[PDB]
Amino acid sequence: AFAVDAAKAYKDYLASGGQPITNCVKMLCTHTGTGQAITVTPEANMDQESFGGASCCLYCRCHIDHPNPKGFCDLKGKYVQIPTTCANDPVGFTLKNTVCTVCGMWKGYGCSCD
Amino acid sequence: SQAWQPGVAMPNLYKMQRMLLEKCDLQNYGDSATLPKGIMMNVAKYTQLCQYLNTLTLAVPYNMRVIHFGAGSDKGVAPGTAVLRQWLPTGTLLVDSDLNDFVSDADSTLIGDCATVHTANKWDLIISDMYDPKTKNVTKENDSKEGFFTYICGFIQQKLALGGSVAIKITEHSWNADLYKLMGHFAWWTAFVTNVNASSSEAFLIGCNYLGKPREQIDGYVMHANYIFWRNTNPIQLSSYSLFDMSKFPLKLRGTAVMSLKEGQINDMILSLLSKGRLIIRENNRVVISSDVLVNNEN
Ligand SMILES: *O[C@H]1[C@@H](O)[C@H](n2cnc3c(N)ncnc32)O[C@@H]1COP(=O)(O)OP(=O)(O)OP(=O)(O)OC[C@H]1O[C@@H](n2c[n+](C)c3c(=O)[nH]c(N)nc32)[C@H](O)[C@@H]1O
Ligand SMILES: C[S@@+](CC[C@H](N)C(=O)[O-])C[C@H]1O[C@@H](n2cnc3c(N)ncnc32)[C@H](O)[C@@H]1O
Ligand SMILES: [Zn+2]
Ligand SMILES: [Zn+2]
Repeated sequence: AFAVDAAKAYKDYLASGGQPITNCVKMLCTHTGTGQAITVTPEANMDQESFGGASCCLYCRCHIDHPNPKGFCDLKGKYVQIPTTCANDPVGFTLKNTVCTVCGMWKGYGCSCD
Repeated sequence: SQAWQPGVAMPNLYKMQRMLLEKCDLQNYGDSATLPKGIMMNVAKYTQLCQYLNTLTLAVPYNMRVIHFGAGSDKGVAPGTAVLRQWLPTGTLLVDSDLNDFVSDADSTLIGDCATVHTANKWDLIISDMYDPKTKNVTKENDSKEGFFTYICGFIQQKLALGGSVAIKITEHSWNADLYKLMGHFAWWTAFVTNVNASSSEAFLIGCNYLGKPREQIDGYVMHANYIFWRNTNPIQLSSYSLFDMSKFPLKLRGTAVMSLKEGQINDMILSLLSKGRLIIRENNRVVISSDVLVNNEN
């Protein structure tokens, strides 16, 4: 019945003014990409930074199991695009937000399916 | 002039010399390049490395296999692996490794001394950024070092496909004479200094298109002396210019042919194709790796 809740703990830590996880791995790119959220190669547009996925994944970075019965990571081995305004905390961003399964952009940060 | 390149390759004339080994004294030693905002040194360094590899004749087959030693960092992540995976065609199998634990975008990661690592399959490209901290404890003559360099020479001879390539990081004191000797078993070779780290004696020893036999006999003690002589007499201006043009960064998927071939079958026509970046010789079986684990009961 007991399973540690790391997402909740990071969100609470952040809201207390704790400093966001650093050393997220930012990539050099053209910044002329599709802007989709999670891609096989860096795809930042002019409003985004692209990062190596593992380094932006809370579970990867904290050495804890992934929330997924198979243990699969959505980010490792891919690149995550993060709005440049939020790139001070790529881990917080990927945790709090969600990817539209239709167009592949971040809901509210690219997704226009409304 | 060099400053708009990703870095500088050892000019041929320095390779042909017969210098004695001196101390390296770089006039910009320690200086720091100005990196684009928020970019780590190792992302810039590996980006310039890959931008330079783009100008060589690397074999790039379907189902390419790449292994990356020394991929960890004191940060617990793997910036060079992230650049390699960006550079390499999507789907390239990428394995990395390091003594200390780290999180990686590689398809598989092995934690341990590199001498514990074994692979059933051969590889088309080997990258190493291994560097031993103790090499900093400079207690004497600068002699050829063994350690992980001995592993790397064996690993190349045993598990690098014909036609495959290597980039192995060295410095003034982190080097090995047989590794230079082994550069003569490639169709071409150089020592490449990135422009972002031009103030360091670091270079990448690059062997391009492996032939499995000596094209050239190289005295590795002399060749490192030659490399230091070059660095000593050719100050390189720090530069991050090339980082601002990523339009042509991805390695082109050439679809290089892979054939298996017994030693009896490597004729001069084959050697010619190997040396041009047009052929890889290895089996195309499944990639299987392991790390040896020393078992002990301390109770
Ligand atoms: O990027 C560095 C990293 O990948 C790796 N490295 C260095 N140190 C470590 C540790 N402790 N752990 C893991 N990895 C490490 O090496 C890459 C380059 O490092 P750098 O310090 O730039 O190497 P350096 O040019 O100093 O060559 P090195 O073989 O280490 O020399 C050791 C020692 O020798 C003196 N020295 C070298 N050089 C070229 C000098 C020079 O030009 N001028 C003067 N006055 N001294 C020089 C130094 O005392 C070095 O400490
Ligand atoms: C400067 S770091 C690598 C930085 C990394 N390439 C990156 O992309 O940021 C040097 C690495 O070489 C590794 N290393 C050194 N000697 C090794 C050995 N004998 N076996 C395995 N790894 C070794 C160290 O653990 C160390 O992490
Ligand atoms: Zn993860
Ligand atoms: Zn959408």
